[PDB]
Amino acid sequence: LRVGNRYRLGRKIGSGSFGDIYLGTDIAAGEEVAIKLECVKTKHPQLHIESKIYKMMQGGVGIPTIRWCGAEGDYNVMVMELLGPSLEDLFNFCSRKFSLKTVLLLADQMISRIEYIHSKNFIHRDVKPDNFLMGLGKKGNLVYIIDFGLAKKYRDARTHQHIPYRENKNLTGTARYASINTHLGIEQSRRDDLESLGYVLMYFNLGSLPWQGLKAATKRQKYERISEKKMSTPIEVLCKGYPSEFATYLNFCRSLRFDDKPDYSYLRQLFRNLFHRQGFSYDYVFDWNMLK
Amino acid sequence: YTPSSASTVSVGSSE
Ligand SMILES: Nc1ncnc2c1ncn2[C@@H]1O[C@H](COP(=O)(O)OP(=O)(O)O)[C@@H](O)[C@H]1O
Ligand code: NA
Repeated sequence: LRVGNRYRLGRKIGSGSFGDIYLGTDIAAGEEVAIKLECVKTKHPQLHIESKIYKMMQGGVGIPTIRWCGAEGDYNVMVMELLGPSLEDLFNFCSRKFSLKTVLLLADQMISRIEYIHSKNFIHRDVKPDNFLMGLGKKGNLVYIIDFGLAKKYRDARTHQHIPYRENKNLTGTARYASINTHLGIEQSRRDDLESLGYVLMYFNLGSLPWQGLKAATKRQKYERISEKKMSTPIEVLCKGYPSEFATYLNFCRSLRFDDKPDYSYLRQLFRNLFHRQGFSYDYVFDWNMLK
Repeated sequence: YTPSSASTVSVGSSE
């Protein structure tokens, strides 16, 4: 099917919270793209809002390019850069073990992605392995972040006035990776994206988190069991047997005030110092590059 | 009963 003027729709490659992602071709350019479709008739239209957020992010390393936005027959349409597998996909291809070198290569880029988003006045609020994709081709060494479906301003674009503190919020994001503040019903801020990344990094190290597979009768009960397990698992127990930097990182994120500007550069330098003490080189040879 | 995917599904919206 012909979308915009120059895009050809192929097969489905994905489905997130809303719409579906299709392989496409930019017929004019001779380049594969991803095409997100959302039915115009949907109850809660979100694609137009997501495309506005992606457009505010344009210019960032590891932000997918938006090529075209519009509406065609029964669909709202966003055409984007075609990206590669998620970090969850790659984790499965690597038998659910990342080498320390791969985890540190990823940590460096993922802290930078989240910083960049924060610099554009947004928090992501869904930091998880599924929402980071490696690029394709010449972008194969770049970690991209996607899924701005839960993203929101944490400060006025003009004043940089931080949103107010609020409590009794429902859980927003993914239970497995949610900050303790999010579990307690506290408004998400910059610290919560970085705390979530801290759990993603220990998830890669361990192969699973100690609050996975908790039996419960309800979603809310499941979320509360996850909350209780996270709050009762000391960071030094979570991170036992792994370089202290992972524990230092999580202690720093948990110490941040609601409206604190994280020291991104300190957090990157933690991992970078460990990377150097291990004698690793920043050559972007990830575990999955070794797959024969 | 809750499906085991309750822990990994994205919940909420931009609000
Ligand atoms: N640009 C893209 N290139 C390749 N695959 C993508 C792309 N965007 C999304 N996907 C795939 O489709 C799934 C659904 O994405 P979604 O969460 O709707 O994100 P977004 O709205 O940022 O495209 C993702 O988990 C991923 O597997
Ligand atoms: Na590589």
